[PDB]
Amino acid sequence: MDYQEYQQFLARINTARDACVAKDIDVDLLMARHDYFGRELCKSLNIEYRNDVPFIDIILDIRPEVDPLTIDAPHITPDNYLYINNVLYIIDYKVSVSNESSVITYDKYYELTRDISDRLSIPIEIVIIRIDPVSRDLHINSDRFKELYPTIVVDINFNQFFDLKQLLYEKFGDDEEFLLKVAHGDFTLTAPWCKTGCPEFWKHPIYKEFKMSMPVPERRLFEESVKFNAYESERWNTNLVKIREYTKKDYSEHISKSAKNIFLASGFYKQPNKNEISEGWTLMVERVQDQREISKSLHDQKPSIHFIWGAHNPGNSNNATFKLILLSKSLQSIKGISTYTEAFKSLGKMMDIGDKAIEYEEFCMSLKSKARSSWKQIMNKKLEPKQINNALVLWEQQFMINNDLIDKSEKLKLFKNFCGIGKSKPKILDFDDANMYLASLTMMEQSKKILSKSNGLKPDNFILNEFGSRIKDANKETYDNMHKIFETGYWQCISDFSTLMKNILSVSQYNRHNTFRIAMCANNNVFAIVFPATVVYSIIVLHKEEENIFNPGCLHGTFKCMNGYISISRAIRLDKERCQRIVSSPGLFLTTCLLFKHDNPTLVMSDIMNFSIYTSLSITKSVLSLTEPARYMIMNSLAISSNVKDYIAEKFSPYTKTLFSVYMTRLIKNACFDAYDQRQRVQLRDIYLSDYDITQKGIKDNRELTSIWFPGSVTLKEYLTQIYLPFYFNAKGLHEKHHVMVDLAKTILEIECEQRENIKEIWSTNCTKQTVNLKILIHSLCKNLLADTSRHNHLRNRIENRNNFRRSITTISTFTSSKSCLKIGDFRKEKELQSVKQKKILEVQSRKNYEMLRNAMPNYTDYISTKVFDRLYELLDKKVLTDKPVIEQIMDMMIDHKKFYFTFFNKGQKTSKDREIFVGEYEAKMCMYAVERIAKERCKLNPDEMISEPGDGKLKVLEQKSEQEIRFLVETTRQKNREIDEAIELGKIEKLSLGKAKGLKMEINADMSKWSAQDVFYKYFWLIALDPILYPQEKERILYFMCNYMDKELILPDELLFNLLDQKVAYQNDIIATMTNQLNSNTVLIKRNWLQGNFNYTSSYVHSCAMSVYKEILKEAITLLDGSILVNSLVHSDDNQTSITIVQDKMENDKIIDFAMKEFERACLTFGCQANMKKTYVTNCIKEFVSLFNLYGEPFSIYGRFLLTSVGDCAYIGPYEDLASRISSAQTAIKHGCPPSLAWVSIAISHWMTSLTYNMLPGQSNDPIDYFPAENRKDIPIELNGVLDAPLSMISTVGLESGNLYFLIKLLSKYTPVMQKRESVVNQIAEVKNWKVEDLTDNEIFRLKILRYLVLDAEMDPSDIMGETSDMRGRSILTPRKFTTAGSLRKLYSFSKYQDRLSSPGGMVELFTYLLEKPELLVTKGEDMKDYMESVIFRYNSKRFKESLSIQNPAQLFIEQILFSHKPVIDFSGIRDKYINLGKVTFTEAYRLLMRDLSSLELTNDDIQVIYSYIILNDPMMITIANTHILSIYGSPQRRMGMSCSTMPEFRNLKLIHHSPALVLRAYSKNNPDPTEMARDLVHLKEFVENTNLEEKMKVRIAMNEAEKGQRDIVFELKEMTRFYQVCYEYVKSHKIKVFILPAKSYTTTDFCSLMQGNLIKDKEWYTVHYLKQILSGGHKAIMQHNATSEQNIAFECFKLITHFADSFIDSLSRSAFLQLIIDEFSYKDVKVSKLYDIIKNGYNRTDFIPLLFRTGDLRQADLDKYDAMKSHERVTWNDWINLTITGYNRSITIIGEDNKLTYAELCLTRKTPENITISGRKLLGSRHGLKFENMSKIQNYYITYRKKDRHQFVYQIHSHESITRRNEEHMAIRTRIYNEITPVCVVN
Amino acid sequence: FEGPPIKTGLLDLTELMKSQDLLNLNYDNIRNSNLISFSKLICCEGSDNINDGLEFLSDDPMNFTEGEAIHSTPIFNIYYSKRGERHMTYRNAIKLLI
RNA sequence: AGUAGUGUGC
RNA sequence: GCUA
RNA sequence: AGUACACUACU
RNA sequence: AGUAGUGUGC
RNA sequence: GUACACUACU
Ligand SMILES: [Mg+2]
Ligand SMILES: [Zn+2]
Repeated sequence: MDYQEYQQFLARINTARDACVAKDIDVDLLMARHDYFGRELCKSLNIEYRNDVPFIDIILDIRPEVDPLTIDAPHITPDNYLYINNVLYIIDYKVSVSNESSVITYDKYYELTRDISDRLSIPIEIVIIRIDPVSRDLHINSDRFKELYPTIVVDINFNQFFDLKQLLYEKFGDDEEFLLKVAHGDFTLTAPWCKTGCPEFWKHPIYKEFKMSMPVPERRLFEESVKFNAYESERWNTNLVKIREYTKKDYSEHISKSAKNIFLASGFYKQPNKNEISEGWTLMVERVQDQREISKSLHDQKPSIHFIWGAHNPGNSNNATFKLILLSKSLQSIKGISTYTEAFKSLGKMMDIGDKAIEYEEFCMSLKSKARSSWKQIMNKKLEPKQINNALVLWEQQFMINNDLIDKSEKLKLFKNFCGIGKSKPKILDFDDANMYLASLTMMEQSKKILSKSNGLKPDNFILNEFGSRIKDANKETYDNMHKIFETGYWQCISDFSTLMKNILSVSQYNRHNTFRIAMCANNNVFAIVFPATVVYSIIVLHKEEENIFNPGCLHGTFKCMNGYISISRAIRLDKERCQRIVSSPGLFLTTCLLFKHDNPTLVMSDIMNFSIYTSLSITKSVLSLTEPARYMIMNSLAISSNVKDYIAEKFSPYTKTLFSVYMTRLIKNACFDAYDQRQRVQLRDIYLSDYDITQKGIKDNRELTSIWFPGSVTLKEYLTQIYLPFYFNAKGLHEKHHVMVDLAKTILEIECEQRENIKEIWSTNCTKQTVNLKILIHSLCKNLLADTSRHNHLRNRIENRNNFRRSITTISTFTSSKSCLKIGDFRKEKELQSVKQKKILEVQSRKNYEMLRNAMPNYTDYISTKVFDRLYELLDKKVLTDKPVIEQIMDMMIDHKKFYFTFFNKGQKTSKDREIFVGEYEAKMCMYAVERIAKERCKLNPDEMISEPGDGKLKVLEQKSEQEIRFLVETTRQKNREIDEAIELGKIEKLSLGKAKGLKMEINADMSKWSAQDVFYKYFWLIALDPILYPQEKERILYFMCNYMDKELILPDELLFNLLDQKVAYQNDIIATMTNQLNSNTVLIKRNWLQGNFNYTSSYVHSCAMSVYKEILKEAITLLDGSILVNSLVHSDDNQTSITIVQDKMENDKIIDFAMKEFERACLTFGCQANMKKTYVTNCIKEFVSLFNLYGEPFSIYGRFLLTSVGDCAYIGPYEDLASRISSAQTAIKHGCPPSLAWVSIAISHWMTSLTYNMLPGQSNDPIDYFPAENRKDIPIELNGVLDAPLSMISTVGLESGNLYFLIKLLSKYTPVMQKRESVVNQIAEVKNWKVEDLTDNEIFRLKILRYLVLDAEMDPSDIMGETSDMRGRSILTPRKFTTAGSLRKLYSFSKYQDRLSSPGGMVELFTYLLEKPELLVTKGEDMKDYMESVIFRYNSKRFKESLSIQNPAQLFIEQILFSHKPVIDFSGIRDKYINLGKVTFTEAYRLLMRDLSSLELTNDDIQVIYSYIILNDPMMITIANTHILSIYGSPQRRMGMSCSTMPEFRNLKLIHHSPALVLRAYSKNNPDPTEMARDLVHLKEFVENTNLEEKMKVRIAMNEAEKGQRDIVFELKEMTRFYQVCYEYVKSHKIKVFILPAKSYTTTDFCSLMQGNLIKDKEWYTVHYLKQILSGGHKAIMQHNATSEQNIAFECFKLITHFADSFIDSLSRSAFLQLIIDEFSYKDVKVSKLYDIIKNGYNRTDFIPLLFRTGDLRQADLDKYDAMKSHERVTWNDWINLTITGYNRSITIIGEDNKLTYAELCLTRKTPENITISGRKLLGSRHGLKFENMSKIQNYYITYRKKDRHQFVYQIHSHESITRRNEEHMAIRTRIYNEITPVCVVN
Repeated sequence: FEGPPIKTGLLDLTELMKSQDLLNLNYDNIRNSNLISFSKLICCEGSDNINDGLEFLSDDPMNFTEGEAIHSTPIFNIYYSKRGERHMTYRNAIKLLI
């Protein structure tokens, strides 16, 4: 914003001392923002930027022969005008955020121009162009003005104004007068939410306890503060001010004592060192030995990996039948007599087919042909085992257990003692034993010995062959490392284990109780017997030489057989969801290895693979106990101040059952010591400042730190990666409900039993445990409530309208969800029915209790679990709730509901300790919704609270804080040490430098101990009662709710108490039977502990108050030392990040660190919080907020978790949707600073896992490359199971449309004419008419016919204007149809009403016709209870919702999508219906029938013009992405020295609809706007519906299904109405938070696209990407763009570069000849520079190029006069010793007088308005002014004044006499500000 | 810029436009620059001194940088630009390079 | 045998 | 759990 | 009374 | 389960 | 709007 003028506003802000002049600065800032937008918009329109031209000038410019004696136009002035086509366009610019100003100025201009409209016989269009400054959105009022300008190219940034607004506000924050100045209106409240209070509250026993806890005057203050009505009193703050001035004495004395503690502190804080880590380790090993059963024997180990492995034998056939024969003949031939060897010979004999291979393959192929013929399963035909030689073969690789071939003793021994069918402390291995660790080390060395050898295979697989070009040109080293992984035996081992476990899961689905099955892999030696969730298996390895087997502690015994050896592992039993993670393990292995190895030559790949083969295949708790405490141990050992001794001695509990657990425990132990030793090896990168932004910040990339998990050196970002990445190795849901439910119940009841006995008092003064300092709490709440509700006056309006208090309950998406909720009632019959049915199922299953829990327990509170929407349906149907405004119903349930119940269940997270989760009843949800939204919208106002920041923008808030702290530290050390460092310029200077001011930067990364359990809930009473935006009756009801909420009961779950009454032994100290009185009741009264996450915002607000008190203590403590301080404190729910920056001189830094940490502990304890000193660490550099780092201003995040979720679960719908969600896993990684090559590795692994699920890997039976004209899967579209080929920046930006988009861009780059190739995408799509189609490749013809007939419609046309976009198009084609049953659904109330409606006599058609006559509630919510109830009933007709209600696991979905791959599951008729005008069909014959049909269709130029018009020319984002890919120019490579965070701007800059989409569709279901005008929005929607003919296509579809059916169908009509209103809903769509980590900051849109292309091309560096031409369009989302942009931008860049090159590098004496020789003779960006000079001369901003227009002879007076108006400065004269002449632009004063008395003063202006007079008086009286006007005069009318300001300061501006009196009255308010008159002097003519 | 050559004594200023190591605005990054990067510019056809050929360059002082330490506990340096002495021109940087 | 556990479960 |  | 199916590979 | 998001499918 | 997945704080 013209940096000189930026600096003059900035120096105008720093000099501000008055609260009266910052109002002038705010007005100047807003008008500077306004005319900046005016200049930029008139620039992008190529219209002349006029200012302050009245109507008379417009009339004489349009009609230059009439005089103003004819007419008096009104004296209102537009921003600009424009006259074209005999139409006047009155234009007015707005930089508002809402349209509220625009509608009133539209009414004003339109009303005052209708008189002059029909007098001059010209129409007067009123145009208003409003831009939103937070998200740049144009809203042009005139739909005729947009016909003049189809493309509008504004790309400007209003953040250089937001910075000044926020820094000016935080400078003058605590002042109240200036807050009254920047008030919008007045402090206004709404109507009351309830008409009466709750007198039962004052007699409540919790209130009696609360009141008798406090002393008497605080009782009286609370008593009168609940009853304070802010609307009745004169000022609203007269309660808060009263209680603040009461408690100010105790508050100030506490802050001063805590500030005087700076001198009592010694510099001995809790440092880490090797001694304290060793002592913590000793206390840890004693605690662990007393808790666990420590074992010393090596054969008590558990399997580290549940798999043994041997290499492949090339000398044998890899045929399935031959491997079956080899396995049987090698099991029969076991030499020796072991324990189980006879059972092994018997199982080798049971699978002996002898040599009848042909009969076996014939029988099994006949069975598989019978199975694959149906879509369902084959029913009512039993399978008979066929007698094949010596095997009762039941199916392929399924053999009966023959009782004639095994002995009953051996069969019993095998199934009892080996398989475990039918078969007091936890036993772990000694991790501190020497022999145990030595055996662990030999296990790791032996595995490294076997698995590091080469395979002897080709490294060709899916990942390498299909993505190695992308991975390789992103980084050659990533390609080499991935190749080296694929060559070794690690990759073959984990590939064989994934393939073998996939076969085990595919095999054990249809296994029977008397059959065993055989699973094979691609290795012809490794087999697996699946014995009769809980898959039981045993791995069998045939190996030639003994001791040549990979044995990770799983082998049962190696045996001698014929032709070598045979090894059999022990029997492993795993869950389906653990085998699920085993299948996806090559992705985890490859990701982990390439991520650890990345850009580090000091590491050995075999070490990384040796560690990662065990971490990627660990599915037990033994590594979960190590990966999460490793963060706290290594970071607390690394930090400046920590209690790592306390964390090890109290919290680190290693659970080492395996040898890799012991190895990794020794790695953690060594890394703690090494992490202490190396904290001095953290250095800072040299910071480049610019006075505007920080480039090249952060931490230096030196490899001096020692690596953790494997030997080598490492750098700090990679070191933090090695610390924080292994926690994401843990699986989720490894917990068993039977143990974590008792663990959660135990920890809750132990805390409550502690608090019932030991925690008696509530308030304290000396920071005791779980007590609150009362006076400090009250005063801090008064201060923060005053500040927060004095910022914004309409806060109650914001609470009501952002949270829908005045609207119905059926419109709030947390009251209508499908999450679980509790309900209390007499539910006995249903539980008895489900109990007897589940026992009947159990006894029927075993042929081939709730009542014992109820009768034993007298005080049983009965309950049942229900979804939320069903409970809302029930409460609306039983008339408990109404469709009244919701907040009145909430205020009534705050009285009508007394007993609160809560049950709990496990989270099932990857943490070693699982976390509790509380399910409460629906009324509790209502009440806590009210309380929590009231707290939320005040936490939105406070800048220190960070839940209110929407997701992941906290990573940018961290960067803003760190940058302002670096700038503070630099400026403060340069200011304080200024004179010393000037006196520097040798024994005399050192001791001079020892006395200077030294800096200190301190960062507290704090967590809080038991944030919700050990929290004083009584402070929230003072939060509610002091709140001035509430009424007394509302406060009374909310407090009565919280009094009842402290009497809440905790229902223990029924399964928990099933497993406690079947316990059969009295537990030793049963806290559960203690708290429940020997299990006679399931409820426990919980009082203090407020569950979890029920009060996030309230607790966050009180925590922010605590940090404000801490901030004030530190400010007073440092101002005791005469030094500067800046304290920032980001406050989430309990995660805290306090950053303290101090520049002082007096004491050492250690004393300050000790003081600051002592005072942090104390300030947390004064508010009932407690800092988790075990997990709170202090650093210099590293910030760590909620899993977000900030290293030294450079943002940092572990992108490895987003990479490692690229094999995660999905919906398992089809091969496309799975791939879609897995690519979304990689895009988020790219957002968090992932390098491009690892992003392509993640995308490759995503395609690999997706093709693994559907047997589409290259060679497998659903592989589509042999069915389509394509040479690889990159040449098959994504919808037809091809792989994603697009640039990585394109994938990150648009996402999954980038396949189609990049294919169309390649066709443009291949077939456009040569003269149109370096042009825009619109100018090239216009050249599709010159394409010939006979030379298109068969691949290209195929992929266009995909886009023409299966993506678009057949009735579309190349001359349409408003077709659909990619967003209004479902993308799937080949989705498998699964035949499933719905579920049970007996527990639901609305489902029973649904089943009563199906059996109703002709009742369902009333539901359908009510849905159809009111169609808008098929895409949105209903406004009343009737619409909601009919929508809830109708949502059971969809199957997918009903299968969503019944719970399912992704493992069974995975196995079903594997096994149902050769079934006919593709309904091909639904695909055939797509184009031109049987049963189900497999994948391969779907491919065949589709390619058969597409050969019959035709493709012409008109069809390709349809394809380009409907994929690209609709959407402005697709236009600008295609233009970025075509027109890009890459630049200079450089490293990523300083990274920064930047949000993604929206590429659709222009909006048409200004109401919410639900409101527009509700107003389109009628023809009535129901609200402001809406005449434009409905006609835009009607133009869209008519011009793409959605209504006629829908009528054609319902008519043709009427002709096909014959009877009047309604369900198909509602599917058509649903699709219709979906397309309309995505058309209107009136954003997101996508912050990226980019090498520089992107302010505009084109800068964001430059940084996205420049970042995502190489791993090692980033490029500077500028563009050939304008890469943007003119909005209009579903509308064609056939107009390109004029190339004015190219002219601007050209002559800016030429002038600055010519005066920077060329000699000065010859620069004009250089300019002439450039202009006449060169060209910039393929355009002749003489033409760009003609563009500049013919433009309307020649004033930008005044030095260029001189020295060439094209410059005249109109340019200088135009230019002068823009940058206006001040001109003084006459410093003779009596008349001054202060001239400005149309502004001049003349002042006549002596030293004493002034005679008269003449101002001269262009217009005479009382705004402009004071503006001109302010600006003209701010320069060099002789004197200080030192006299007075009695005064009656404008005069010049002055106020006094302390230490020789005054302000000089013209006031009215009336305004002199008014401002003297207002500054004569009874206050603290010492009063200064504006004593007025000489008259102003 | 795609423009015919611009010979000035012994330099092609078109090659100066197309240069990438010599268009920096720092005095130190041109003074400490390479001869390979300067050999792009040379096109003489018969001069007799480098000082007579380098007359077609700037004589204005460049905006170089000067980094100072910050004297903090996480110690670092803060670099910034700054107009140099009358001698810190562009011709002097090219002559020192040569 | 395996999984889980200083709560007996599968 | 589903089918005759 | 039944309760139906994947890999089959350069190894 | 509450929260704060982001992305996929209808 | 519904369903699913992921991260984060509880
Ligand atoms: Mg933290
Ligand atoms: Zn020469």
